[PDB]
Amino acid sequence: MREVISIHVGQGGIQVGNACWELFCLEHGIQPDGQMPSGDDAFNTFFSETGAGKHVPRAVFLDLEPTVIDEVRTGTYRQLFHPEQLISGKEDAANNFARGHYTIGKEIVDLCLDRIRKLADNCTGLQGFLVFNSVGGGTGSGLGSLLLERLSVDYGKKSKLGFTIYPSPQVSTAVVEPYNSILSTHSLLEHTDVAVMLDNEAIYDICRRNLDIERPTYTNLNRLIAQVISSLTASLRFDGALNVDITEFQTNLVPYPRIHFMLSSYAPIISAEKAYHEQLSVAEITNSAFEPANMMAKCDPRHGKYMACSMMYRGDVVPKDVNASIATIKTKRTIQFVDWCPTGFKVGINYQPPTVVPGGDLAKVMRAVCMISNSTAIAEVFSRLDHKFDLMYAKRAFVHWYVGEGMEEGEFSEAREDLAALEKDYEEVGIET
Amino acid sequence: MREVISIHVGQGGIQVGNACWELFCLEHGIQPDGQMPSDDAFNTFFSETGAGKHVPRAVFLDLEPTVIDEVRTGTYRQLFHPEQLISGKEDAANNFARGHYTIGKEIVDLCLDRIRKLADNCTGLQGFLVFNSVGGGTGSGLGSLLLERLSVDYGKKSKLGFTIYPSPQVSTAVVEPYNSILSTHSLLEHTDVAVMLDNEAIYDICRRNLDIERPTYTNLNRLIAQVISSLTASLRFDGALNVDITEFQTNLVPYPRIHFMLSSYAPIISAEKAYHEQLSVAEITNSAFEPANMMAKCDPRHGKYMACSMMYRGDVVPKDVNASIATIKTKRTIQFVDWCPTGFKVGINYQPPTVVPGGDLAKVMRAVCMISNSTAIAEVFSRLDHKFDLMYAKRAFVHWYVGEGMEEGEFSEAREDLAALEKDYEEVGIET
Amino acid sequence: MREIVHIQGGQCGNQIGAKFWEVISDEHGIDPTGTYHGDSDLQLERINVYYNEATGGRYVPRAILMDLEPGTMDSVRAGPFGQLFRPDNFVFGQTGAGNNWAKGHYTEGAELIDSVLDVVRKEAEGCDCLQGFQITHSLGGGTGSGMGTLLISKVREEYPDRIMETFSVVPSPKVSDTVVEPYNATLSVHQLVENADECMVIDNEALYDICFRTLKLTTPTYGDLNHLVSAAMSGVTCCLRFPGQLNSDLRKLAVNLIPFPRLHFFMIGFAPLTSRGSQQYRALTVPELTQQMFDAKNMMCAADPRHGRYLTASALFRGRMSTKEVDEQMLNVQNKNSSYFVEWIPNNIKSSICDIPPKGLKMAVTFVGNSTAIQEMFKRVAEQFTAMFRRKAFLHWYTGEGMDEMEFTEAESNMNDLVSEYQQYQDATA
Amino acid sequence: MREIVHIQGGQCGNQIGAKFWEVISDEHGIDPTGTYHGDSDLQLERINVYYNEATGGRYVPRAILMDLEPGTMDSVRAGPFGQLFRPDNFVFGQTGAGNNWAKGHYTEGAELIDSVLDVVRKEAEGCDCLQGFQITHSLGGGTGSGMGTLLISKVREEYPDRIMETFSVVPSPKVSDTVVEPYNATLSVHQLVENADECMVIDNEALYDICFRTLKLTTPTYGDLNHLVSAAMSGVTCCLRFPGQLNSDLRKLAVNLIPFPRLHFFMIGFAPLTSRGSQQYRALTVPELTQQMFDAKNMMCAADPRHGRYLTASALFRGRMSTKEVDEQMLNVQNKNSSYFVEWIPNNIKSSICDIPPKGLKMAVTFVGNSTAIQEMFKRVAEQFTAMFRRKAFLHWYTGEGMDEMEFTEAESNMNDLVSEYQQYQDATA
Amino acid sequence: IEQDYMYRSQQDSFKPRLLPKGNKASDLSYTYTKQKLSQIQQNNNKELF
Amino acid sequence: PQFSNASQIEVGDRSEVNHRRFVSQSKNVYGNFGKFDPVSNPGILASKTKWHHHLQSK
Amino acid sequence: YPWNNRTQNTLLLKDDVGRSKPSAYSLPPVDYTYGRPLERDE
Ligand SMILES: Nc1nc2c(ncn2[C@@H]2O[C@H](COP(=O)(O)OP(=O)(O)OP(=O)(O)O)[C@@H](O)[C@H]2O)c(=O)[nH]1
Ligand SMILES: Nc1nc2c(ncn2[C@@H]2O[C@H](COP(=O)(O)OP(=O)(O)OP(=O)(O)O)[C@@H](O)[C@H]2O)c(=O)[nH]1
Ligand SMILES: Nc1nc2c(ncn2[C@@H]2O[C@H](COP(=O)(O)OP(=O)(O)O)[C@@H](O)[C@H]2O)c(=O)[nH]1
Ligand SMILES: Nc1nc2c(ncn2[C@@H]2O[C@H](COP(=O)(O)OP(=O)(O)O)[C@@H](O)[C@H]2O)c(=O)[nH]1
Ligand SMILES: [Mg+2]
Ligand SMILES: [Mg+2]
Repeated sequence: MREVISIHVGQGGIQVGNACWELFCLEHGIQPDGQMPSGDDAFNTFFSETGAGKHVPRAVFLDLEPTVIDEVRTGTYRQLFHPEQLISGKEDAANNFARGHYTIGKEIVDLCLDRIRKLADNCTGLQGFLVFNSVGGGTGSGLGSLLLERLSVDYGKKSKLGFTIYPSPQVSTAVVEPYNSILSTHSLLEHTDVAVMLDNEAIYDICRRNLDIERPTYTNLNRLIAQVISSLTASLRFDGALNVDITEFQTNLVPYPRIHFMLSSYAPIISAEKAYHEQLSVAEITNSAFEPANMMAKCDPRHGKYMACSMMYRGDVVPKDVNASIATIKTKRTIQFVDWCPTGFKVGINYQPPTVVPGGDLAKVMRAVCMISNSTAIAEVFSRLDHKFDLMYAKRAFVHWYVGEGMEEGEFSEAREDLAALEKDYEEVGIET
Repeated sequence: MREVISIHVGQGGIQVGNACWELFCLEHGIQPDGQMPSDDAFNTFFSETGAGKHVPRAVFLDLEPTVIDEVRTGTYRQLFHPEQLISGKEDAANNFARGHYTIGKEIVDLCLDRIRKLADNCTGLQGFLVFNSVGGGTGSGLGSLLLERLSVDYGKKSKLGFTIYPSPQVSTAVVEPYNSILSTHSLLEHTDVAVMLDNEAIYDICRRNLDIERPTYTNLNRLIAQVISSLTASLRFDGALNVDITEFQTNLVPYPRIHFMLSSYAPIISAEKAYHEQLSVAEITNSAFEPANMMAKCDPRHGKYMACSMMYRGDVVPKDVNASIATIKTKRTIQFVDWCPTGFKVGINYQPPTVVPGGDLAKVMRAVCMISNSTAIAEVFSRLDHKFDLMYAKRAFVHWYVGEGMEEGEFSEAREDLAALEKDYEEVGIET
Repeated sequence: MREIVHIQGGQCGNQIGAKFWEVISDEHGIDPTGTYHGDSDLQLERINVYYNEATGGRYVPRAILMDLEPGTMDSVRAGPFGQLFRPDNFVFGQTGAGNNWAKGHYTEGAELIDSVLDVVRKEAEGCDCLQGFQITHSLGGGTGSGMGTLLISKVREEYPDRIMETFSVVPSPKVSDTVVEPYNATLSVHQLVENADECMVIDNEALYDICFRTLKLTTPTYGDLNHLVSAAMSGVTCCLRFPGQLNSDLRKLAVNLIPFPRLHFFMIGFAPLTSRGSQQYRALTVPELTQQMFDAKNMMCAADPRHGRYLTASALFRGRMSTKEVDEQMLNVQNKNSSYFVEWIPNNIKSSICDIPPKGLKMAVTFVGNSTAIQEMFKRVAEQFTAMFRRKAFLHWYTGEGMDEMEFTEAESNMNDLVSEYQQYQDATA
Repeated sequence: MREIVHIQGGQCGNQIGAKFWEVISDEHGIDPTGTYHGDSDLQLERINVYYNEATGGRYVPRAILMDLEPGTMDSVRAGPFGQLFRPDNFVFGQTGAGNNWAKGHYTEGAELIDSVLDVVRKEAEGCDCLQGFQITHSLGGGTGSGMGTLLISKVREEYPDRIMETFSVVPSPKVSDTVVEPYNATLSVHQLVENADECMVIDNEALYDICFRTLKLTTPTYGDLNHLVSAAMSGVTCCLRFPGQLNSDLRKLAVNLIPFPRLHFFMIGFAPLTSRGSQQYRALTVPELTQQMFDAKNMMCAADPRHGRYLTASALFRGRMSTKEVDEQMLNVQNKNSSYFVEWIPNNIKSSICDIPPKGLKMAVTFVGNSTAIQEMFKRVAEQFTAMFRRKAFLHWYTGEGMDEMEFTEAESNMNDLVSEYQQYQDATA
Repeated sequence: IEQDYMYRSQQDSFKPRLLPKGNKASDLSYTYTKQKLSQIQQNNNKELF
Repeated sequence: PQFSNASQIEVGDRSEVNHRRFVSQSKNVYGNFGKFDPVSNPGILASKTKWHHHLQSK
Repeated sequence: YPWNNRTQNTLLLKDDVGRSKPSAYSLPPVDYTYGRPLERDE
């Protein structure tokens, strides 16, 4: 009777959700047509029984340009979804935040919230929401912000989980991503209980180093993200010695209401070649989970203290070995925590082993770790985006196309001062008493 | 519960590692694929994969991928973990500056990462082994850098340096005195104990005893591997008198500065067809201290002995050992320094040496491997000092070292370091 | 949904349009009779982008042809694929243009444009969801240079929100085929600079040079050149008609390309281009694609980008390749040519990927660029203008049809302005 | 990995490369069509050192052909193994240099070198990790002697760290084909001394002596001499491409062969050389190989190596053998010819070994020795140059293309300084 | 190129058959000897007329 | 006259079959381990190892 | 068989592009249990 509503908005959101739903359907055994193969009741987290036979995912797909929607509707997953919840627009916002937040998104958020209400009515023990969008796209950022502000007043205290992909320092595709990013962070700084850091160059280095892939495409990235999500959410649909629900995320990862941006890691990530020769023990895997190169974001944790760390072990991990490993991490000196946090570790355990997609790149491993960390060093991304924004805004480049959409001049200034407030808050928290 | 990791750096290091590792896998019965066909001692050098094969605890470092992909395409590809065969980009080309300041730092960090995630697996580190030839650029530079890093990363953990020093008159390099003196300066205070393994002495041994007119580097490496196996068998096999690696440097090192020893092995016996003999303990230990039988071209009769530790393997009896020792100390041709009333350490192991099929040695029920610290070792340092002085007299070849990030003073520092070392060696051997 | 109409006028524009339509028909597998004989189902998913459906299963282009002479119309009608166009869309006068900008834009154009405006507004009302317009014209002639900008303004006042692109052929002194280029060219660009949303400039001299040296053709022809430019312009809307990893339509290109409202002149290029022989020894890789597309050799105009700094660049790759290899190639080239890129705009390169390669090729890239290089062309044409205007030669013809020198003075002043505030950002530092 | 790009210029360099690529392709099992037909796997792991991959699996050389007469190009293309080269790599002038060093280095070479610079930068960027450059040319010509040296100067300017080596066919007076040889030879060697990291000289007189004596063939030809030089030039890069006990690349050889930065000229030889009607007997063991090595009249230079003292020597053995006989024989040569070796550099011989013998041999060797003997050739060249220059004969054409006597006087002064400083090391004592 | 490589590879994959049975007088004499040794018994079996 | 270069020195003696040309000495010595049944007879072992060394040399 | 990029001799000859690596040594067939099992206390 536990359920969560998932929203995929924007190109990145849709592409990630495709792999996410492939992974969920394979993990729960449901065929692409939706019919049960030739009860346990563990799908109630992500699927709803139709009454006789197949099942319906608890997801809503939304975007203004119908290319990806048409691809999904023509793909092998035509029968799985609800042909009415795959809402597609007419014309894309073209990386313009004002276009998506003021012009075209206004007549689509109505039907979007109607679908959300329809799903929530069927839902009974609703835990919360997942939102998947990219920040480097105008439509994604604007409609995500609009949808979240609407939900904040429609539902209120229900938890929201934000899986947003921030731009990397050097590698990026557009030219105006930082404007959208600063506007969207201004919007979402006070509307979401959590946000995760998922920049692209980090996973690029991940797959080039561990998986040792030379030119991987977006499919591998989305598959890794789906693995992370499944590891996070398996505790609500599988039995474990340490049961953990979403409520014990913002309970243990949010020391102050403003500080709610974390970065993630997953292990192991090994092909068949190198895992045939290596131990895969709990102590070594959790040691590798903390090393500077397996985080999902380009940040240097040695440049800042830690605030709170929560990791889920999935497989057959033993709590005694977990405790010994945590003690070893404590005795490690290169990792240091903030003074006012004696203990900041939240460990969870699940018996269900990880699952691998056929034709994928991952190897089948009986232990896995998904790690979510909030640390003081996250301020560097905000600093670099702020500096880039100042660089473009020095001579007001590209401003007039936003202005001509109806946009006012001052939100750039107030977003700038809000980001300054955020960074000074991080710096003040990071100081020792 | 006891584990040791070996590090191979340089082309000679890789070649000697090939031989030592084939020797270990033969000795432990691990067929080159790794899977055991048809105990627990292998844990000293190997780690169980969990179900099936085993993985050696070694890392190969070299900046020229020729040796690395030769190993990866050879018959021993099945053995090593694919990501521990670390290959760089540019061979130092006998240039110490390139291997120590120029391009070694982009690989030493990854090497240290490999070291940490290998050592964290084990629990009973007695020490590490390092293999390198000082007569080369990249091997010497990377070895010195690795030792300097590990000295502070770990501290009290033991190090064993099996360096390949230049031969007295034959040489394949022409600028090797410079890198040799620089690496000696680096290694004087960064390793616990080091051995002398010059090529000419082993050449003489193989031509004299093996009666072979066609030896090459393969025989060199096989003899060195036999020496290593004799040294390390005590860690993994029951013996009437066990000895540890930590039981070595607390006994063979009188003063911290003097830790360069020289080895010997006996009986190295050819397989022609003969009955040979039973190879009595007394006569084999007599042959072990033969001056021309020494593994290094250092004449013990020209100096004094500080310490000697020998290990017997087979069915050797301690009474025979003690009678033989009595005879050796009765013999006058060798003498000890006055402040060492006794200087002998003895080890006994039940396991007979294992013969490599297709090799040169024959099976024998007795063997001895001896390592000694003797005063006469100063001669090689003196001759290398003259070697380097003749070159530095007019600053030949110095300019490319200078232009690759090296300053010029450090040659004087190395020269005065060798001067201090030779003065210490001279003064330690004086009578009270 | 997501469609763009096409209007062509003048000889050069009509030839561009005819070759473009032939190229698109071949790409989408449509025979001249208007029947479909393609293979992939995906070949027809967005046929409505450029075509309209008719009774019986036939497809018709949504193109309009206009001019003051019927020679071009009945020449292109009898040619290959000439029967695609609906005959009611042919609009032609009978007086001629005389290569006189004033006579075309004022004396006959005002009376003739009624039918073409009616038909274009009919098409715009009929289409599902219009996004923008595309116009092919040449600046060196009378009829094209006049009624092009006339129709531009006329479309603009009732479509201020829709986007619009013009593939404009500019005149150059090395290849000059008329004596009155400066006058009509400056007159037209005076209104293009204030009414056009995007203008891609094409140079005959650059086309000749590329087809002579890179292509190594023995006998290049106007048909070959028109095919080249047609392929280059067709590459722009690759992801607009086909799926792709990183979709980027025309409005996305606009928002990523335009830093200031009046700076909307671009130079394009296509790759790979290999001669008859070297293609045998050649291979296909993203690094050499990037190198060829960033060669100033591959540009479609005589302006040399090495003499200026790029403002914004964009690359539409087409085929199956991974995003990163491309993206860090962009990073490396930006680092290597950092002094040749504007310094106060970090990461001024756009990358887009489409998954449907051109027929016969495994992969192909179309480059678009906005850089300070084009100021040379404006300075050159302005110099020719002032040289011809100092003695008032050829001026009495214009002045005899209600023209006067004052708006010529504002046109030259506006050109001098555009040059000044276009060079201003070249030396601007942060 | 760590490849080297081939650039050849002038008729001499073109003919040299024509046989180098023949020998290399024969060694690596490549047909005239770039098609692999080898038997062992060892022929392909390091094939990327000299070849690049093309679509379909063909391997093509990374060679750049440059010249001023198209005649050399279309002569070498029509011959066998000429289809390997990519035509885009051919660069040639249309007016020629006329054995005029001034005309080739100041007037036409600077004008033409831009394209070859572009192509060489393209190749250097295309290669993953550049190891160096290798050049083949002669100082007896004009176009080579000028444009080569200029190209070395500039490429060293762009790549001051990467090693580079050049092979020079220096003119000889007894058999001399030009009266201008002293002038351009002096100018080119002056340019080369401060630029080339390694230089290796070859004498056609010594080649003629060798083919007359040890081959006992009555009629030699330029093809035969080119084959000999190509065998020697293939031998040097043996262990760079194939495994061995002690691999020693070009950087290793450079480190071990040059005592002082201004002394980088080398004389070489090859062994064994048996007669064409060689009877079938015995085998080439180490003693006779190393004796034929140090036969001073086996060297490929007219300089008499026993006239002076060897600064250092280097041996590249090829075939499978032990190193004990190697080093003992080298010490034996040292002890028996201690007079020929200067004392303050004891043990002055490089020994290196490769496991794969040359085709049709069981054992072979290349010798590269730096000895004090080359000073006589410089002395005689300088004497001829000053004899021709004292009355200013043939100087007026060289003065008519922009330069004057200052370049000649500084070049001859630098030559005299080089000879003197090279000789003080001969009589220097320890 | 691809088809030529296919042809060359498929032809190179075939070679190792020697099986030496040069047989002129050896096999003629072998036939003679076996005929004698076999037909002697078949001569000493016949039922008389 | 024969055109072009047309070399004929023929440095290689040619017409020999060195089928053991590309055999790496390192691998062929370090990993052969042929035959050598577990017989305790020194004469048998000596004969086998002599034959093995002869094959390695040839 | 060993022509260019189809079969396995070594990594240099495999020279992979695109998606992944061709397997090299032998590898267990499809779905082997990698690494230690655990949780025996008997
Ligand atoms: N992780 C991941 N990110 C993607 C993928 N595709 C696009 N992105 C990111 O999305 C950002 C831009 O947004 P888009 O994907 O184009 O879509 P959008 O956010 O809705 O904005 P629009 O393009 O206007 O629709 C880029 O900076 C990419 O980093 C993907 O497949 N995986
Ligand atoms: N014992 C032994 N020593 C060797 C062998 N091969 C090379 N050496 C030693 O190595 C020295 C030369 O160095 P290299 O073999 O080139 O390897 P290196 O020390 O790393 O030097 P680099 O060339 O820079 O790689 C020689 O002086 C030899 O003494 C071998 O097979 N056995
Ligand atoms: N590519 C191409 N260019 C053309 C063609 N016909 C004319 N042109 C160009 O158009 C220019 C002359 O323009 P003009 O005919 O006076 O324009 P109009 O008055 O609008 O017809 C010349 O410089 C040509 O380069 C053609 O068929 N193909
Ligand atoms: N060994 C050798 N020498 C050559 C060859 N071709 C020319 N030469 C020498 O080069 C000299 C003439 O050089 P030249 O052709 O003028 O050089 P270029 O001006 O660069 O073409 C003659 O003395 C020849 O001995 C060749 O194929 N092999
Ligand atoms: Mg989009
Ligand atoms: Mg080396």
